[PDB]
Amino acid sequence: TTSQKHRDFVAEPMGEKPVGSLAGIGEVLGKKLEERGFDKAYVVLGQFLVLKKDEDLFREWLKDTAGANAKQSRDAFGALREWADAFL
Amino acid sequence: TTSQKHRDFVAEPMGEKPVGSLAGIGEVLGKKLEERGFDKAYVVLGQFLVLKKDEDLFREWLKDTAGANAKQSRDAFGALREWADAFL
Amino acid sequence: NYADLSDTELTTLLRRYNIPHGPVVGSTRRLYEKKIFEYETQ
Repeated sequence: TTSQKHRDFVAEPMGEKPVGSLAGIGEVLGKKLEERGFDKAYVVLGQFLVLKKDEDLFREWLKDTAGANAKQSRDAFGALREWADAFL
Repeated sequence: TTSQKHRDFVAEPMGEKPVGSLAGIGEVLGKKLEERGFDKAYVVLGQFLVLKKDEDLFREWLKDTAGANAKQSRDAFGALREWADAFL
Repeated sequence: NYADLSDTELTTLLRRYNIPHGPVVGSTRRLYEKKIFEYETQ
């Protein structure tokens, strides 16, 4: 479930976790993200940080570049925001 | 004061530290990074992460963005790499 | 003029030339265009 993926992602350092571990990143989004060079969850975290953790900027970027819908971009944004609040 | 800056940088999560907290990022480099929009150390961490922790890409980007020489870029990279091995 | 290339097309050139790279995003576009230019002209 989405809640379980979010809870598991924010619970611990991400290390070398694949991009698919991020809540909101299913098979389709994960494959598009991997095609763009976002193989690991940390690469997506990098873009979130370069965008200064801005929700509107990150969500617009994920929707336009990877084909994410509003729900998926919110779930992925939320997992990264809460992970950074806990560990960064 | 590079070794002191490196030790303090890699010891804890970076939170809201400014870019000048990074080993290698002195007054000239820090001011230039902030003028380019890399206003916090986490923004530079973000860039290191979107560059897949690649030393050559990171050091080339830093030289082009802030005018870092080889030594400054080697030190900034090393501090981010050791921090990411510990906390990311 | 690499501006006409999409991020996907820029990524494809970096891969074709075996130039190590990560994602093409707003903060890396300038770097990868410079690297492509230097590799093509030198």
